Amino acid sequence: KETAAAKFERQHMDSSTSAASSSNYCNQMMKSRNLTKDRCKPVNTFVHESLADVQAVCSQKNVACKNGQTNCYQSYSTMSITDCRETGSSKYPNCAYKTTQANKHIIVACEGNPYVPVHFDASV
Ligand SMILES: [Au+]
Repeated sequence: KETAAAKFERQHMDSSTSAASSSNYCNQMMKSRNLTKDRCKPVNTFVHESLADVQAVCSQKNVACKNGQTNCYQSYSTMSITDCRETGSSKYPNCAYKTTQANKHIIVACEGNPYVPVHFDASV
């Protein structure tokens, strides 16, 4: 079965300098990573940093998660990311997305032992 740590990687890690694709990056990625499979996942962020730099976030700035838990962590440096946000007219199984490139500080929830990222909470 898929670990929560592996799920975070499948859903969010795209180690590159920035978004590369042949066609709209979110439409392609959201699909290739299985995020359009049982529903159009409505919002999702990919991170173009090494796994190691992202994992390191778990021992950086502790912040409250959006859901009230306290195991969220904010990166000290900005990271290169891409937000995928589903369009108005997008409708499962015909998922379509707006692609927005950014450099922001990322916030993840970390869990387990090893204590690694498992959810993407926000960017700031
Ligand atoms: Au996630």
